[PDB]
Amino acid sequence: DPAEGLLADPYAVYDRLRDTAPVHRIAGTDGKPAWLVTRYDDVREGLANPLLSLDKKHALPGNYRGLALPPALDANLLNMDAPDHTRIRRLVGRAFTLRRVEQLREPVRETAHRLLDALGTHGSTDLIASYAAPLPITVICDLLGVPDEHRRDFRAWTDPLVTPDPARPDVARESVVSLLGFFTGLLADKRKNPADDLLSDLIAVQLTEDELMSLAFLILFAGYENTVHLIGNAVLALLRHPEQLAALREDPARLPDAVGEFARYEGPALLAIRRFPVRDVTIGGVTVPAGETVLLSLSAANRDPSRFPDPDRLDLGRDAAGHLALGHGVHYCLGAPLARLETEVALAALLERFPDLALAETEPRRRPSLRARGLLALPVTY
Ligand code: HEM
Repeated sequence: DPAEGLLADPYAVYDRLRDTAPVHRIAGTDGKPAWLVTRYDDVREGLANPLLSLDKKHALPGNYRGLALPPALDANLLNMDAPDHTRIRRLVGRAFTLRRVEQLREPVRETAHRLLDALGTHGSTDLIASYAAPLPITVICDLLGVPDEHRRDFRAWTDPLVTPDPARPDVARESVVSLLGFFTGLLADKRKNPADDLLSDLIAVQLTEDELMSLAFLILFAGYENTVHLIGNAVLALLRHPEQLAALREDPARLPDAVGEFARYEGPALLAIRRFPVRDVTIGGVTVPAGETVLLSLSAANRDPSRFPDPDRLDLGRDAAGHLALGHGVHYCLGAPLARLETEVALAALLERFPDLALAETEPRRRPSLRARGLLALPVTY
């Protein structure tokens, strides 16, 4: 198999695959067959190809499992095509305009500074547990309007569902149940007494109840793991590239423009959401049968030397315009401006506060995954 070693060395396998097998039939972790696509042109076109459906009603009967969810949560943007997708995305997109997100800038900054306050002046931390993880989940709580007194429960429910322990799935199942009950109650509360928050705004245009519920769940889960690991991956990348770290420490005004190249170089999503051809589709010379499972590799596309010369180099001078880390076409990340704001703010606050930031260890601690590029821990000194 040209894809041997994919779990251990994704980027090395992608280099082999683009040259030898750029649309390659693999076995996924559950052993169901899927098509892995590694070339930039094929991934970009695929993301925008309306014949590649996100709706699993288009999946070959018997061919696709995925995850186990109450059917209210099937009404979600990343299991949906036009016109349904077009309708819901328009309503919620109001929330994430460059200006509505920009107003969160001071509160995001306040949250990040309160997390670093807990580190003191010198010592050691796991930056994932102390900084990269809590920041995005606080921001999501503030955006949705999760009352402060519920946040300890909310965090305890959310953690287990971010990479569910595949040997002990009971905690992850009781987490989904708990959040459904929680969100049902919170929506009722806001319906009876509107507050200044996203869920109160979504209730107003109420959007079926299932659709509201699906937006609460998808904004939570799309908004959490990816943001944690864009931040974490960017810190590791900086601490591994001293000349780049120096460039940013010196001229912090460059951070916003550098976010693009962090995402191209070490974005958190190796793979897009699975897609299903609505009929037989040719992708880079390979006819993929209708209803089969297509995995477009965003990371493989972003490291394609035919689009990004010297792809394995972190270059804050690079034109990273056209990277696919936040997707492309009608499902382009709803959170993109808030993803950008959180990364800018987190990195600027950390660099300003900890001028002696260094890695504690010779080696990163990578989470083994076909779909996620992320760290189990990021031990640093300061
Ligand atoms: C506050 C943070 C975030 C929120 C609330 C958020 C929310 C969402 C939502 C709702 C979608 C689905 C849009 C649709 O189907 O119409 C989406 C898509 C996506 N997001 Fe985000 N996101 C965030 C951060 C990130 C980050 C940091 C990354 C990666 C760097 C990312 C990568 C993606 C990708 C690749 C897609 C498209 C998936 C596909 O087409 O298969 N997101 N996001």
